[PDB]
Amino acid sequence: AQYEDGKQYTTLEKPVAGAPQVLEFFSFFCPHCYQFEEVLHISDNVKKKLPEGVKMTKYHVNFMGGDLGKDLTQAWAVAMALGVEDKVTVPLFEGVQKTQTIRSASDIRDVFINAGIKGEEYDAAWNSFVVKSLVAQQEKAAADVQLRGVPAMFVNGKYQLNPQGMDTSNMDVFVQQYADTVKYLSEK
Repeated sequence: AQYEDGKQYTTLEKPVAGAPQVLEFFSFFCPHCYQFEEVLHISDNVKKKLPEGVKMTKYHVNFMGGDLGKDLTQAWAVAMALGVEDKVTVPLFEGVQKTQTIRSASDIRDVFINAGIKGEEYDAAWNSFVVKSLVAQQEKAAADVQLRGVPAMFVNGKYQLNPQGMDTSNMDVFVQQYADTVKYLSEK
């Protein structure tokens, strides 16, 4: 077959019911995640090829970067609640991995302030029980699929993208293959 279990994707022997249609996991500490976002724009190219009536979800994980990793998961919850994901994703990636100017929760906060979210607004969100449940959701979704590595994408709670089995000579061909795989799995 052109798409084979175990080649462009793997199948969860323990399928997750009620799961989001397209579910991505990342960490701001994760080097391939940095590429996926800034160089490859995976999420965006997947969205462009998906049918529609299909929603895309992206969650942060705790297992990298210890205490700061958990802060970043809460901050991503703040980003989701306020709907400012597209304004903070790149400066969070560069603050953690490029400039190394993110070393504390106050530094994460600065990224939001500089992106124009108001102090008042960020701190209220940060402390809100809407953000608490949102952090819980990120953890539960990761827990549901035994997640030990990122970047990771899961379709319909039963298939997991496997980028290691796609060509990487050409960044653009890699992305189309990844996106076309998501679409194929979507239609499956």
